[PDB]
Amino acid sequence: GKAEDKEWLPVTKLGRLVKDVKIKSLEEIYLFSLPIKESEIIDFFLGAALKDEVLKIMPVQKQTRAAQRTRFKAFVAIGDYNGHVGLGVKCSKEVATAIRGAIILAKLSIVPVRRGYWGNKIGKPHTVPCKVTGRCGSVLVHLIPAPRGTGIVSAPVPKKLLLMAGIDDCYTSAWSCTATLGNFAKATFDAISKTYSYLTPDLWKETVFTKSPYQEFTDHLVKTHT
Amino acid sequence: MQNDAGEFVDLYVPRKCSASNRIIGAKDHASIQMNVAEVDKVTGRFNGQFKTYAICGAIRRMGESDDSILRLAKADGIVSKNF
Amino acid sequence: GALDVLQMKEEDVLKFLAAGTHLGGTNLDFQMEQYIYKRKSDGIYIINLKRTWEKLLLAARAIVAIENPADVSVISSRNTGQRAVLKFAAATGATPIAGRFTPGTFTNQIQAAFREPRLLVVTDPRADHQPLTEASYVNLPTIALCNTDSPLRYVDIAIPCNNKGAHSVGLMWWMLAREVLRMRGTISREHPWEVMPDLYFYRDPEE
Amino acid sequence: MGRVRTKTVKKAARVIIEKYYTRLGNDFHTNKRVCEEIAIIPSKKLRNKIAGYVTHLMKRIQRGPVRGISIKLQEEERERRDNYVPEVSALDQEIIEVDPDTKEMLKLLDFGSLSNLQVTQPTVGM
Amino acid sequence: TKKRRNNGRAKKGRGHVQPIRCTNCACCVPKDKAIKKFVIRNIVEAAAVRDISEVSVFDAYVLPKLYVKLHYCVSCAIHSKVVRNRSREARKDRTPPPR
Amino acid sequence: MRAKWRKKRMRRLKRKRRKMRQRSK
Amino acid sequence: VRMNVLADALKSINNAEKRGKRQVLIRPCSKVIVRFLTVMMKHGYIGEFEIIDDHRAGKIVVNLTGRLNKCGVISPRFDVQLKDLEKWQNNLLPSRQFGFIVLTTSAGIMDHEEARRKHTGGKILGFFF
RNA sequence: CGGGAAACCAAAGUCUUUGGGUUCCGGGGGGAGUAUGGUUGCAAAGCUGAAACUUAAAGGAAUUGACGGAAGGGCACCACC
Repeated sequence: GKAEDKEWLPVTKLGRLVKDVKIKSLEEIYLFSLPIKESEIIDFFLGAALKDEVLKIMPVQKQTRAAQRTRFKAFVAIGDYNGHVGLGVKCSKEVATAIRGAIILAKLSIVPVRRGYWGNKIGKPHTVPCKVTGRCGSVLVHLIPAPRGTGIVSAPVPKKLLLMAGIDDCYTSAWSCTATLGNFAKATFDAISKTYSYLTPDLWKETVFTKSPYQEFTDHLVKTHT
Repeated sequence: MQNDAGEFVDLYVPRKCSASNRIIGAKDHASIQMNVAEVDKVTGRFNGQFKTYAICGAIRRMGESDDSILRLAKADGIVSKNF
Repeated sequence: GALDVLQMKEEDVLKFLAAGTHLGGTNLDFQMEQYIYKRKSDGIYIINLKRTWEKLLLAARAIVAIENPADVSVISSRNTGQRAVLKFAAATGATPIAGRFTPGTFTNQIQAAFREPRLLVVTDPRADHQPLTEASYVNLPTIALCNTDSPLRYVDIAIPCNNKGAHSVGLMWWMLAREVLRMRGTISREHPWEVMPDLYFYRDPEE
Repeated sequence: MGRVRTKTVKKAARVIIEKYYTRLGNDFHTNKRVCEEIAIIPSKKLRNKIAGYVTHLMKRIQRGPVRGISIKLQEEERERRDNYVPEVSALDQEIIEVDPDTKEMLKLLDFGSLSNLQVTQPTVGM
Repeated sequence: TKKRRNNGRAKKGRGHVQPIRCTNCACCVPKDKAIKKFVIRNIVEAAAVRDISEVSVFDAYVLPKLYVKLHYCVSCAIHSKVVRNRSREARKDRTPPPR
Repeated sequence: MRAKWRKKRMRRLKRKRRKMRQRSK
Repeated sequence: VRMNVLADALKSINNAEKRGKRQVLIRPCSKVIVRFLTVMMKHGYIGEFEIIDDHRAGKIVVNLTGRLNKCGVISPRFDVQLKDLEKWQNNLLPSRQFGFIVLTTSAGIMDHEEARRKHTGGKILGFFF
């Protein structure tokens, strides 16, 4: 049918505020490090700019008295090519439900990505800010800054996540069992995620505090709301 | 982060732990922001003014946040440098 | 604080001495040691009574700093605190929970009991361990009443006291309700209060 | 043999007692008539089983509380153990003794002057 | 993989410990691997005591105890039901059974 | 105990081969 | 046995920084340790420090500010020439924008950026970032 | 604490943010601790020690089943008294 409103009504304090008042970006949700549990919050802020990618579909099974019982597991990545990326996984009895479930978890997992410069500071930033790494299982992944216009030097799996994150130039390295695509994807997303929590000399000045959104809008949640 | 024209280029600037001087990440759901009331000096009553602190999740789970909040409240005037 | 209008009076010190609040256990955890006066000749620790009043005023200054009183949540799963948390939540408009806490009340968004508070107060860290460990998923600050052998693992204000049972638990909740009502402006800092401490105590022999 | 009652019987009996406690009693043949007019029950054989467990529950409720059931008559006397008791007209009075190390702790806090004192044993009790 | 932290033996801070011979089968095993049982009982059973007290020559006598100490290997202790196998977390409990 | 018996089997074969060759010259 | 004192001093600071402690005690003291600490302090990575006399080599107490990611030692004191210094800072540093190698030279103990202004080579001691 | 494939380990930690000193020693599974030379011993034997040829896996930790002349509860005249 026709796409009218009221397909969503909030079930959390953050959802009640995002639908109504001047919460103006995801960055003021990240600043207070709040959990996101309604998928419609990220469609409100990023929306149709997000593009979607199925990395692998994988069968898994358990033994029973009668037969082997099979489920399908889908790996999905999502991003806007300008500083946001997410990864998600679900396992179901049918492939179409596994993909549809994986997209919701890939939206709830989105993080902010930091970018910087290899050389002199001309224009806008285009590479990782410093040498970083991430782990999952035995797999280790490592990212290194590069001069302007090299592109990404990597295997296929890490290249697709770095492209969706909006990084132009990068040198990369890996170790142990990369043939397991799930641990290779999570080790890459762990390295990308750490870029905004590495203490660097431009972040050394003293922090200035403000009230949180639940404190600024403390009466809006009471006077006409439940 | 600034470029050679002097303009800023970060998405946002993240907060740091008041006890420890380390960055609090976007998914650190064990972290907190504490808020504490000031009182007037003639009658011990709330005037609507307040002070705030932020604590890292790693310092909370090792049990050090109670002593950290106390040191911060003695460094500010609230506990008045005697005990 | 230093101020005379916030100083501990003789009549409060006699009420502490009368209820056993200053008497700890036979054991001490290394995080509680700064709250202790001495160990007796019989193996029992003495809690320092001036340390309690500073930490209780710091807790009241956190509770007053919340602009909607229903955003504060109050808990006791042991019986000795159940009458006390019900009276505390009547005197000032917090949300009480008494008896069994259901796992997932703070994190299962769909659940019939689901709630999302701004401050959490608990009667005993070892007994009330579910809402303490569950607060670590949702950015929720914590206040607790601690004995000499209490494990400090998620509490941000610990108040030194005997929390074993009887008159000592009820007195602490009554005195916390008195000072939050005083410094918010609802009762006098000099005239005695109309609510007797004995209203908060648990089940002395009735007849 | 087996005479255990299934959850369809046990839940319907509790919901009847919560709403209609003032109509009910110890006579099975009167309870059997009440349960037929306050509820729609598809079978005569199910109606007899529900009125049977209702008759068992009334004889329990006459002795004390049943954890799944609540009534005004039992809540208002709980509310009378709540509020204040008839036990005493004043608190247990603050005239209590002090040990020498608590006397020293109070001396450093600028207080005392209202308590008697005595010493403990010569060596730690075994 | 290793099943027990103590290797199933009491030996720590030592090289060699002397053997003993079992009370059922005379197998040879270390004094600190062997499963212990010290039994104290009456010479006369709880059924028989009344029949032997009434034929006694004395106006007061108390029937004596019998003392025996027993040693088993793992195979005899399991087969004679002196010990049972246990759950992976229950194996850690060192407290003896209740009375 | 198959490895200990394969070790014993090799020792008796080597004792035969020893005595056979050292007789020749 | 204790074959090198500068490696103890930096490993002791590095373990204290990771536990979140506000002070650390270094023992034994040395002329090399006091000159290395001074280079970190001048660039803003540690607070001020105090030396205790005991008639047996002495001790140092240092104040920590939470900014330091790592400090470390290269054990053989390899020689470096100005043409080869690029290879060492490509190996050891996290970015071209921050962090320092520390060298000993006949003009003194110094920062690898100062050795280029003074046109001098030397031996490697360690690094920080 | 932190580490690891995990079982587990206050060391088996302070490691891609990789350098305290120093000795012995491993390189897919077999043929093989074999043949041949040397050497020590009364003898049994110890020490040192190959190649031709052959092969797609051999192996470690853990999960769900099935199975036991393993243990503990309970049941059935298509089981027994």
